[PDB]
Amino acid sequence: GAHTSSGLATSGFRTAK
Amino acid sequence: WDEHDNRTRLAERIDTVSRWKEMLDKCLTDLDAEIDALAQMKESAEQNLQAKNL
Amino acid sequence: FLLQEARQRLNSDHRGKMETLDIDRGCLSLNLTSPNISLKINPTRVPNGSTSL
Amino acid sequence: FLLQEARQRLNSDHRGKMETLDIDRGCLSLNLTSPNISLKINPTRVPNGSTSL
Amino acid sequence: SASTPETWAKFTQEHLYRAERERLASVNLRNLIDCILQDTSEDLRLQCD
Amino acid sequence: RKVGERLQDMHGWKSELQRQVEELVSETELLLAQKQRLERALDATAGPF
Amino acid sequence: THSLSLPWRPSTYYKAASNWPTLDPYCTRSFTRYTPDDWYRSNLTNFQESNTSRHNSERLRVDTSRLIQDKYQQTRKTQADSTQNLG
Amino acid sequence: WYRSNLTNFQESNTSRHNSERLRVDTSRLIQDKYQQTRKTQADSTQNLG
Amino acid sequence: LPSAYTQRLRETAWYDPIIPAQYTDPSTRWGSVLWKDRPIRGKEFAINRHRF
Amino acid sequence: SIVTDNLQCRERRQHPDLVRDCVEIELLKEAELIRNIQELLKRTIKQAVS
Amino acid sequence: ANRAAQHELEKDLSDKQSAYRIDDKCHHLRNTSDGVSYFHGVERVDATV
Amino acid sequence: DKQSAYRIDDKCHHLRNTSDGVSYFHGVERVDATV
Amino acid sequence: ETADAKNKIQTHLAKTLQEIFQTEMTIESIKKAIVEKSAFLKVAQTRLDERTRRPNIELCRDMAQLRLVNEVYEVDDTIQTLQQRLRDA
Amino acid sequence: NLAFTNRIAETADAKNKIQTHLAKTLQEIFQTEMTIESIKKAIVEKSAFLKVAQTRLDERTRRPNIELCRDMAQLRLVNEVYEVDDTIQTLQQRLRDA
Repeated sequence: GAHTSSGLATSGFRTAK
Repeated sequence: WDEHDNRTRLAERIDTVSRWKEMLDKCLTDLDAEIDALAQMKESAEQNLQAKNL
Repeated sequence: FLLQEARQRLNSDHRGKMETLDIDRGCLSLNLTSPNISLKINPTRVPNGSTSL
Repeated sequence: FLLQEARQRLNSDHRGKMETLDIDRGCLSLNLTSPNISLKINPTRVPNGSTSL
Repeated sequence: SASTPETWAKFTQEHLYRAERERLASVNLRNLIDCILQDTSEDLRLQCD
Repeated sequence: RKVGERLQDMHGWKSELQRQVEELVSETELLLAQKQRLERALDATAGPF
Repeated sequence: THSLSLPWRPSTYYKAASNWPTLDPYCTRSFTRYTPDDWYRSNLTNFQESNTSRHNSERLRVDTSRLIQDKYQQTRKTQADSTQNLG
Repeated sequence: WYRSNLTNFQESNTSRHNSERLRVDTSRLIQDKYQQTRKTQADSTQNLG
Repeated sequence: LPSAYTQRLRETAWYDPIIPAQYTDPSTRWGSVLWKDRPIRGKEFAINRHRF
Repeated sequence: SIVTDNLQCRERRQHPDLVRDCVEIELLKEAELIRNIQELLKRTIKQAVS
Repeated sequence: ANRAAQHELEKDLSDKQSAYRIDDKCHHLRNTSDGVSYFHGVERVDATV
Repeated sequence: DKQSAYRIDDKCHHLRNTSDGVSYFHGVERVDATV
Repeated sequence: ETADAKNKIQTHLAKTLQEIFQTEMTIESIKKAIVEKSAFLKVAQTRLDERTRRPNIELCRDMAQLRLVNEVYEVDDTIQTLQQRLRDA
Repeated sequence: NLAFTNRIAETADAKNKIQTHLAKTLQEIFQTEMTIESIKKAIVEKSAFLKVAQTRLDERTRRPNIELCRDMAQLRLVNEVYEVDDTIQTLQQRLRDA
């Protein structure tokens, strides 16, 4: 169901603009 | 005795299927290596394209 | 993209090889003594997937 | 009775040899840039129970 | 930098304190081993007698 | 003068860490002897049974 | 007795405190310009730490796969032989 | 022959009311911990905002 | 079956009080060493130093 | 692969027009949506064999 | 003198803007956020001005 | 006697992983009264 | 008295099987509670780690931080108590 | 302004292969999560095997006065119990290191 137990460590990164 | 000879045939099949799995393992690892080595070359084209941008 | 295609086919084939090894080794380890020895419903049953050597 | 005693003595000696193999393989596995290495205290030192070759 | 002087003294002092706790645990264990060995030997010899 | 007094304060901590290392290694030697005493007692238990 | 240190520089304390969690807090309870050599030394140290941590976790993965396959096969064979003796 | 029977039934019903008390206290603690931790998470979101 | 379990099967006590024999075990009995390393950043983490 | 390629592609953009436009937030949503989809497909694959 | 005070306010503005970005990303961090991982000793580790 | 031994070892043998009769028992190692 | 003694043992056994089924369900519920509290620790400590990367005066001894320390301590006591409940069950 | 050209090329290269290192780190974190999940599954499976073996032995040991017999299967079961104990402890050590 809802992935409430697993957390991966990443995203599609852009910092600040 | 028929039990023993069919045991031998089945162990032979274990050997052959293990041979095919061990033969595909190298191709899997090499494809990982090849996609990484090709992905570096596009990054070389990346930095060359900005170096020709200026 | 082509390298990704070939990687996916080889990964599926490798997983299939692991599955057939994992079931056939237990079939070899079956003895005269094991509990789950039984008369099955229909021996010499060729299934719907007949894929020769 | 005497064979039981000889088995106990050989068993003690075998314990000693596996422990020596353990500690020497670890000391070989040390190399540069390892997290355990440190300037130790009074090495080049021979303890009380040290025996010769 | 990395340390206030009081922080550095606390680091060394806690290391010494935990080492001293382990030393006293070792002394207590040695006394317990003495007690166990003597009592087991005496009980076995009384039963053989 | 202040660098010298820093050296003067840090010598005590160096010596104290040294002292605790020899105390722990001597105690470990005593406990490691009593372990071999226990194992020989176990073998001499294995006889009378 | 802390002081101004009007740019605050906690990076070395963060590295040391992550290596050892038993170092108690560092707060202001009651120059200022880096060099190009420090620039190069800092980011090369960051690259070296990344490579070391990556290879540690990679080698542990490579060991854990064969470990768990071997232990699975060993425990399965132990169960099968015990059932054989009871039979 | 009676004194085995009475002890058997005594150990049975003792194990039962021990387990029933265990199960009801377990469900109560699960609900308590769930609501408390959800509450303080909401407090965390509030103070960050 | 191997021999230590057979001499356990028989009558008199010519067997070991400790059940796994050292010629069968992977590891030492009562062996005090680990080669335990610590997490320090940039310096490697080596598992199974005893089997190098 | 195509989403990460487009995300890395939009970093060649010259500094006036290096923008956080309508495309960037939708590509971020695309990446997270694709990963959620394939993680949930892995979990229902795990349910099936059990 | 006017140029000096204007530059002081501009560097403070840069500090507030970066801290705003940090606290915003901390505020929207929920569970199932796909950005979390364990951290050890952070409950004790602090620099604070 | 022997019927009891046969049925108790029959059900011990027919017990298996993920069977109904399994339960976490404790301390079976240190007890042995075998004659 | 063999017949009604046997019937008494049969009733005891049937209800015992029932109660063991409920205790096993209790065990699995405690396990689910444990793993969700672990995820909550993960979220709180990742937030506290990312928060302390601020600029120089923005490192602030806020009531948010003086609450996050009690957050981590309270979830530690929660997971400790639930582990104790698992051992008792 | 040539000094500025030097500095911008220098910082841009720093940016770029910082980005490369970040990508490799994220992929290795993914595979670390999958390995620790495999470790946890292995631990619960070995716990199930321990359940089965020790239930078999305690069901066996209630036998009558004549048939209290020291068969080979009893010794095999004792060895199996301590073998799976060693297996379980090794799996927890690998879990903590990962």
